Amino acid sequence: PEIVDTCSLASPASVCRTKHLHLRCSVDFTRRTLTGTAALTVQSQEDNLRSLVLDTKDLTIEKVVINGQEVKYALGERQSYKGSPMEISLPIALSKNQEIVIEISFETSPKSSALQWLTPEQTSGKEHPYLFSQCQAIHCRAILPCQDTPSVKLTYTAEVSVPKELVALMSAIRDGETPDPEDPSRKIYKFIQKVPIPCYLIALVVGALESRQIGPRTLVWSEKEQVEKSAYEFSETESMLKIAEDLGGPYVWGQYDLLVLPPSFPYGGMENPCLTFVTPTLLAGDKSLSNVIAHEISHSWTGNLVTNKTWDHFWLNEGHTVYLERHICGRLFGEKFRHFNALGGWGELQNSVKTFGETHPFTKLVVDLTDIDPDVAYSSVPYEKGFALLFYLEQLLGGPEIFLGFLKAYVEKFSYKSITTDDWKDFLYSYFKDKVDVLNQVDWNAWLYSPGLPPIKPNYDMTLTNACIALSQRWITAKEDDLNSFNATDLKDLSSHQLNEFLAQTLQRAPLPLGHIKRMQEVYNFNAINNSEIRFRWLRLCIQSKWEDAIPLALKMATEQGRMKFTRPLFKDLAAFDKSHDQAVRTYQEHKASMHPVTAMLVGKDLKVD
Ligand SMILES: NCC(=O)Nc1ccc(OCc2ccccc2)cc1
Ligand SMILES: [Yb+3]
Ligand SMILES: [Zn+2]
Repeated sequence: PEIVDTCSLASPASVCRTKHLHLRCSVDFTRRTLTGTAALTVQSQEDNLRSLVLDTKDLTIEKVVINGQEVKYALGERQSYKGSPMEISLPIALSKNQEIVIEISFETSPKSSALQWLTPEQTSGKEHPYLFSQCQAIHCRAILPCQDTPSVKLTYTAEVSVPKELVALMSAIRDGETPDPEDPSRKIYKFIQKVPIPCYLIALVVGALESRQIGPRTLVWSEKEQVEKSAYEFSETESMLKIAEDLGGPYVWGQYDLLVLPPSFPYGGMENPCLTFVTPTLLAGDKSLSNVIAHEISHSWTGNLVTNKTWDHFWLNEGHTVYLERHICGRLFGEKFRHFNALGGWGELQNSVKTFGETHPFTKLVVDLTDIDPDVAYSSVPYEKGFALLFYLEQLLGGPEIFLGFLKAYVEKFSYKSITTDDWKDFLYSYFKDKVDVLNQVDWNAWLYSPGLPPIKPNYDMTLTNACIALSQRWITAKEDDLNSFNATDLKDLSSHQLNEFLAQTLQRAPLPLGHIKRMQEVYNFNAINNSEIRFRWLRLCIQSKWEDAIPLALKMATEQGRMKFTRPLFKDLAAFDKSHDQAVRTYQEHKASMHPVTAMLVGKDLKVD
């Protein structure tokens, strides 16, 4: 009854398991390489184990040492996005449960899909270079040889040599700094991660970083020019951590720091333990995009403690995290607000299913990533279809207080483990044993394994959404002689969240007539809003409605930041608009080399370029 991770070429957990990584490396900005040694403490799960295989991707291996002597190893042929398997011949056959240390000397490639190297010009300060990693889902193998599967969890320690003027941070507790004895122009930063983690949660950033304390267990880190704005934007972090602890149980990770990255960071956030990474596009100036922080906080339980065993079961990570996320927002801002955000999430699920197609394999909750690059499959589906299932179960099983009881018991049960959907379902049934008749009424096969929208839509309070729908419908049904009736006062009683939902509702019916869009700018002045989510949707609405004036604005947003949620749809819209098509392609070509490697790959596919 053993499980296989079809995204990894390494030996499975049933054969051997990495227990610890000690990384010693040096960051060479001149060569854009990370060079050093990864010492893996590995425990045999088999009798008479004589070899094992590790994942690698575009790595250069110098040597492998065990027991102080070099051993034989072989790199297999590259298997596309999975990389190349590295088979290691053990000097002495191992008995079950025996542990040894394997020290591998390696160097990364400048084109490592895990890394983005930034020139000084690409940073805020314009004087120093900058490096950051992004290992999820399967890019850790592009930094170091490892069993690159979430089915294995390990602790780690690291020593990182960097230019003395720069700072290194990792997904771990800081353990001091000293000058580098082998090069006085450099400093060594040390780190300890004492809680076992999957290797996709290993993270490294190197740059001219400064910190400010914003809570009892939270520093914000960024380049100097962003520190003050970040400190204010994320000031509710400790209050959210407090609520999360109430819902999930104790926070076991020690510190909860935030790092605000350069604009090319590909996602809204990444839940790296001890150090959440976030996009600077959260800096709206009014804390309105703070749900992303609530999301990353929640991962400290769902995802980082209870982890998906393979990426086929990613919805376990994201569905429960979004569920907890929206409860944090519900406690902060009220239950009607939780329902508003939930209903918005259904709307995002609609968009994703319509984008992929209602029969597409990636619209299933549990997917099959055999021979599929995870970055290509990545979408809102596991997030929102996952949340929808949990929200549906909440309402079926007696309400939020009852289901939050399940959530906390679930985290407790599977803490420090990696699990499948069947593990989750088995415990759901165990926990709600007295309500199995209700559980047996859900169409499990449809919810878990069928494409398309779920077989049943949950009940949503409409209170906060109603004004958004009403105004969107006024615009959509408006004829030319109705345009005069619209006025800035229309927006008087709408929050930024409601303005965003108004645009989301309207974008779902785009295009609108060009004259309507021009009137919208005339009376609402949406061009003036810097809120990234609002501006994103407004610009999409403009381009899809064929307003040439918006072309430079859309091109600017698409390139001045690199969050894929924004950059990909903007480029795709610009490509589909005949007037901007050639310029969209030219702009991608010009920027490609300086984009994040994953983002460059996906925009290229989207644009059918190269
Ligand atoms: N916030 C970073 C992040 O979520 N990145 C990431 C990158 C790739 C991933 O793909 C996983 C996957 C798993 C199932 C279905 C589609 C895609 C999942 C997550
Ligand atoms: Yb009329
Ligand atoms: Zn997440």
